[PDB]
This record gives sequence, structure tokens and C-alpha cells, in this order.
Amino acid sequence: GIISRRDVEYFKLLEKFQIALPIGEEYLLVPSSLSDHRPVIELPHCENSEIIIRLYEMPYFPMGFWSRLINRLLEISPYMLLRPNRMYWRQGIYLNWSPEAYCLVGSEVLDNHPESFLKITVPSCRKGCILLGQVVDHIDSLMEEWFPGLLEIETLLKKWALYSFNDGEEHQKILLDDLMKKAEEGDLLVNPDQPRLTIPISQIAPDLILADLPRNIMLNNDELEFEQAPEFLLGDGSFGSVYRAAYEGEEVAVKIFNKHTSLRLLRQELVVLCHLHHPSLISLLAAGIRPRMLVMELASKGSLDRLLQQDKASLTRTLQHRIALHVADGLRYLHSAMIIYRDLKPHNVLLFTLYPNAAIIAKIADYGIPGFRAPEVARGYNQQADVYSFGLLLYDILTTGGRIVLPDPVKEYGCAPWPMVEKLIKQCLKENPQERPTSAQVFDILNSAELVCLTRRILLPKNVIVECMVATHHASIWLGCGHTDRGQLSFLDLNTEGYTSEEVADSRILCLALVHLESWIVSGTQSGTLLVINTEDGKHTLEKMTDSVTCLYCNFLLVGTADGKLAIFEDKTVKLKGAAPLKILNIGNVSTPLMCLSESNVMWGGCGTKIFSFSNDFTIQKLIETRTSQLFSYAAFSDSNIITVVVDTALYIAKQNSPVVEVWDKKTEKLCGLIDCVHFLREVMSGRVKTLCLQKNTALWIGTGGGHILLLDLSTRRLIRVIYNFCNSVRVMMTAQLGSLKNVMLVLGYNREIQSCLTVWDINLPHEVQNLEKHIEVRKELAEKMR
Ligand SMILES: Cc1ccc(C(=O)Nc2ccc(CN3CCN(C)CC3)c(C(F)(F)F)c2)cc1C#Cc1cnc2[nH]ncc2c1
Repeated sequence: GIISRRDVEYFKLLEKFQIALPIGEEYLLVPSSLSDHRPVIELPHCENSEIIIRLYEMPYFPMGFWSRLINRLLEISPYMLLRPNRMYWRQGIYLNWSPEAYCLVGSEVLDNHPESFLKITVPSCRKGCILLGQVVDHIDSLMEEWFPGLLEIETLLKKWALYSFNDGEEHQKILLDDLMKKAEEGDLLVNPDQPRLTIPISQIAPDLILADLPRNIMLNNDELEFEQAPEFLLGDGSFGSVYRAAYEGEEVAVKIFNKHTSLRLLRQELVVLCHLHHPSLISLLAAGIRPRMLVMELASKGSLDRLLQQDKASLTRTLQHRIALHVADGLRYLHSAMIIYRDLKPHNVLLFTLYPNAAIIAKIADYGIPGFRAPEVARGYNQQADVYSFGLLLYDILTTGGRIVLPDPVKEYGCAPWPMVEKLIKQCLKENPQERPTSAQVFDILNSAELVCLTRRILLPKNVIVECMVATHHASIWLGCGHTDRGQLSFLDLNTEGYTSEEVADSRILCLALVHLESWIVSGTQSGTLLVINTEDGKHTLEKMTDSVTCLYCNFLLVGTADGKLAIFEDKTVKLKGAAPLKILNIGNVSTPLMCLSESNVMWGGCGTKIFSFSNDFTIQKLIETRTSQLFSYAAFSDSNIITVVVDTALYIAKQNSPVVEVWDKKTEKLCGLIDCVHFLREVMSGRVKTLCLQKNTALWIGTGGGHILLLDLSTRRLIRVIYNFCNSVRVMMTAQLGSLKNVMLVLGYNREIQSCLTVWDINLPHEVQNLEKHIEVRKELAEKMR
């Protein structure tokens, strides 16, 4: 019946309907028209004491039983804890690795017995015990799943173990139920007529004592301090018969299979557990038969369902993200092994620590022992149903309480916004299973520090573009717009998203500043008018500048004009109409606009291609011509006007249309280094620098014209991260306060008719990137170590 693949070559359907059943080496089984007889098999051993014989007496073989059985047994291996010499018949299969590892499963007929028999013969060794365990597990699973009713009341199905007291005698039979009772009564089978003739109950039925367990899984009863009492019940009724106990000095959870059809459920759960080695799944420590027992690791902090209602204060954003990441990792692990977690809910998620930075926080458990079902599950599993269950779990994690005690999580429960988690919840809850992401995709989405550190994403009205923005030093943003010839001043409320606007100037508003005394906002427009508007009262003008006001800084107020001039006002001066600046001075010329200013005190500034510096005297101290960096940079980049200067210990200079950020020494006035943004972007796959912002906690934020954010570590200037997929062009970037001591970075980006957006990032984004990468590496190392 064996047919080569090339002689037949769809195949998945052939496997489904028991047509192909691939063997290996491009060979198909095709049970139909096989040898139909026993092809003379001589076993390595022929004595009673060297073999184990297990008999299944049945009234008949069900149709399709042997084909499915052989398909199941084709994958057996004693090393799954050499290539076998496989042989096939229609009703049987023979495997042979070695004289110490073989398995003969085949049909059998007794004299004067109409009933059919299935005989399993293995060597009397550990490998033979493992093979026997696998074979009987496969047979029992097959009968449970494909042929129910042959098991219930029995149904003339009997299981026998064949034994003898002396080599050379004929095998006697004992039912597995009677032998199971004797196994609890003792460890020996006794000849009723001659007590002197004794055999071990094991090694004729070694699967009844779990002798095929891995060496590290066998119970050491000398190390187990376990008492079965309701005082030690775990979850005062939950989790079923789960008890607290001590094993090898550590507190563990103990599941009891007593008072039921034990050694079938226990063996099934062992078959499931022993091949699952994953950091996100609860780990099996031991198993036993004296009481039918599973000993697993104990979760110190209980389950997630109890935490979501009792200790809501502990659910920080980092802890929630780590719990979600661990659960998604566990689901990916289960789905990669073709294993389905049917019912996932907060009750099934165990917590080991509440420390957000721990390597292991959450694990998935399925104890013994509704509204957490996919529509196709509720109406009627599938991996998409598990993805839907994970979406529900992530919704429950995101919301404070709610369902555990769908509508929009933020409006209904308060639930401070988590923009990139709500999108994942929406994707995971799609009704059509084929549109839902896979568990690997879900984990890949959650494995992103952009997901953690993205706090808000506010979208402005269409075709309204914003030239400048300034935040009140107190979640209120003033915007100077330029989508018109008459400049407009807008106000955006970042707590309750709300946009208002008003036209205040004849020309576009190029820059904004806040003067705090009373508080006022100075708008510098293209015509040069400095329009000072009260921040509490509605809509003064200061002395008009000779050209466009290109920068405003605010102590004093500094007005850098496009004419290369710097005007200096006192805070009390700007309060009155038409007041002249305290000073005016020339650093550049008509063609060299004063385009940036910064503080570090000493006031640095960038005008044309020059870095100028000044102290309280308002006189120029240092003039550094950056043009010379053409010797190290490219000429067209170093000849461009400086658009922003950032100073902490060295000057960081960005130039117009230039993808290179220059680093200059404050003391020697010499070029310290160059940062090539195109080089960094090519590692991920424009580069022109538009914004340049500094985080004092060791980070440089570079906004590019292609909508990317380069996070650099200003120590050897290594690349921390590249953030993207949020806009098409970064236009403004600045640090701000949203209240409640929340430090944020506001990125005004563009989605180009034109859709401009304001994105809020947590100030600890580089630290979160590094921490998440280290966490993922540690978890990967753990998964590799577990095998
Ligand atoms: C004592 C105990 C025994 C067993 C388990 C267990 O989960 N077993 C288990 C079984 C199956 C599966 C996977 N199957 C595959 C297909 N199936 C259809 C679906 C899933 C999983 C896997 F994990 F792989 F999904 C785990 C947990 C505990 C426990 C405990 C404990 C520990 N500490 C605690 N503290 N408070 C309470 C508490 C409770």
C-alpha cells in the first residue's frame, strides 16, 4: 500500500480523510490495500520476563480505527522524552529502533473468541515503558475523540495486562482495574496458591505508576510536605482541588485527581504538560500516584482576576504592559505547537511578582475546576478565538474594573488613554476571524516601546497647518498657524481635546513665547509685529521689528529677527503698548536670519552659519563659524543656515536641508563630531533634520523630514532607537508638562489635503526602549534554557 509521493504528485485533504498519511522520505502510507497480513516479524525477545504485553479486547474494530491509529503511532519515539525500522500491515504497525527499544502493535484473534484484540508488545525496559505509555495514550485519546461510546458503560472494551510468574509458562491476564486496585494495595502481584511466586506490579504495567516520566519530573516523596485539608485549599474553592504544600523546600501548588476516573485525566494532563517548556506557562515540577498528584510552581501574588478588583492600585502602566506581553507570549508559544487554549480569562492568568521590571510576571494556567467567548464560540476551538479572548483580556487589563465586576474603554471607565493598546484591542476583537491578527502578530505589536510611551495623539482640523507652538508652564497649547496669509492664533486643550482659533495678525505667526510675571503670549509674525495677547483676558503691540520675527525666547524677552538683529525687552517692558526694547544689536546681516536661541547661565544662539554667545551684558562673546566643517562634512550641508542650536556640554547644530548634525566644543570652538542621520536611517530602511530637542537624562531627540525620530545616547553618540509610523514629516518638537508631574515630549507632525497631528510621548522613551529590549533578551534566554 506504500506509494511514493512522486507517483501521486490537496495532500492536506488526503491526510484529513485518511488517504495519504505521509510516512517519510517522500513516501505515503495509504492504508488501503496494504499487506493485509502479518509479514513475519521476529521480535528481539521471546521470554515472558523480557517483554510487556498489553491487550485490548473489543467487540469489533470500528471503521477507520486502524488507519487513524497507525497515523497516530507513526510519530512515536522513545527519545522524545535513531530511525526506526518501520513495518506496516493493514491492522498493525511495527516499530524497531533497537533490541532495547521497539513496539509491536497489531490485531490479534483468540481461539474460540469472536472478539477482536489489539496487542501491544514492548521490551521490559525504560524505553519500552515510554513506548508503551505513548501507545496507550494515543489509543485512549483516539477512542475518546473519534469513537466515543465504546468507552462508556465498558461497552465490551476490556484492557488486560499479560503476566507470568516463571519464564516458560503461558501468559495469564489481569484487568487493568483489578491491577490498579492491587497497585494501591501493594507493589506485588501474588500467586493465590503459592505466595512464594511474586512479580512486581510495575514492569508488567509500568504506565500505571508513571514509570515513563522524565527523570526530573518523578516525585520525591521524601521532599514533599503535603497535607490534604481545606485549610491549605488555594483560592478558598477556586482552581478546584489545588492545595498549598512544600516541595524541595519551596512552596508549591498541588492538584489532586482523587475521587474520579484518575490516571486517565492525570496521564492526559501529563502528556500535555511534559512537552510544554515555556516561560509564560506554569511549569510542572512533579507528579505522583500514591495520591494522584501534580506538583507545580506556586504563584505568590495569586491570579489576575483577584488583582483587577482587590489591588487596583498596583496596576501601573508598565505592569499592565508586561502582563499583556507575557500572556501574548504564552499564547504565541501555545499556538506555535498547534495547541489551543480554549478559555482564556483573567482567572487563568497567574501573577508571580508585582515588580514591573521583573523578568517573569504573568503565566497562563489551566486548572481543573461565558462573556469571554468569541461570537463563533458562543453561537457554536480556533486560534482566532484565542486572539479574541486575548483582546477581551487586554480590554479588561486596560480598563480599571468594568466587565469583570464593547463600549469605548476611555469614556466609560475614565481609563487614561493608551492609544496603541486600544487599536490592538480593536483589531483583536474583529468579528471576522480572518481579519484578526495572529498570536505572533499580537506579540510583535505588544513588543514595542512606542506602544508603551505613546500617551496622546490629537488630530487637528483638516487643512489647518501649524507653524509654531508653545505650552503653558502648568495641558494647554498655543499654536501659531500659517495655512493662510493672515496669521491665526489657536488654542488646544490637551486634557479635554478641544480646538479654538482666532485671527489676530495680518501676516503669518512665525513664533510664540510666554512672558510670566500675570501671563502674556508674544506672537512674532512675518511683518515683524510683536503682538502681546493676555493669556486670561482676550485680545498690546511692541515696537515693530525691521523684518520678520524668526524666534522668540523667554529674565528677559529675546526677539531674533530675520534681519540678523536681536532685540532685548524687559518683562515689565512688554506689558505696555508700543514699548521699545531694552537693547538692539546686530550679529548677522540682511541675508543671515537669527534663527535660533538656547540657554545653558550663558545664552547661545544660531545666526546664519555662526554660533554666537552672550552673557548678561548682552554683548557677543564667542563667534564660531561652522562653515569650516565642510572639510569633514559635505559642502552643501555645512554652508546652510543654522536652524536650531542645542547645548548641554557641547553645541549640537542642525542646519537647513542638512541631514548631518554637527557637534562643536564650547571651549575650543572646534568640531567635535558629526551625526549622519541618513546612515542611521539606512540601518532600518529622507534624513533631513527639521527639529532637534534635548533630554537632560542622557538622550538626544532628532526629528527628520521623513517623519522619523532618532533617539541617540549622547555617550559615543550611539543610536538608541528610530521611531516612525506616526506621521510623514516632523515639524515641531518640544518638552512640556501635562500636570501631575508628567514630563512629555510634544511632536507636531504632518500626515501629508494636509492632516497635522500632535503626538505626546513619555519622556522616558529611550529608557523604556532599552529596558524592553533587555527584558525581551532575558526572556528569550530563559526560553532557550527551558528548551
Ligand atoms: C496545580 C495546577 C495543575 C495544573 C495546572 C495547569 O494549568 N495545567 C495546564 C494544562 C493544559 C495546558 C494547555 N492546554 C492545552 C489544551 N487545552 C485544551 C487547553 C490548554 C496548560 C497551559 F498552561 F499550557 F496552557 C496548563 C495549573 C495548576 C496550578 C496552580 C496555581 C498556582 N499558584 C497559585 N496561587 N493562587 C492560586 C494558584 C494556582
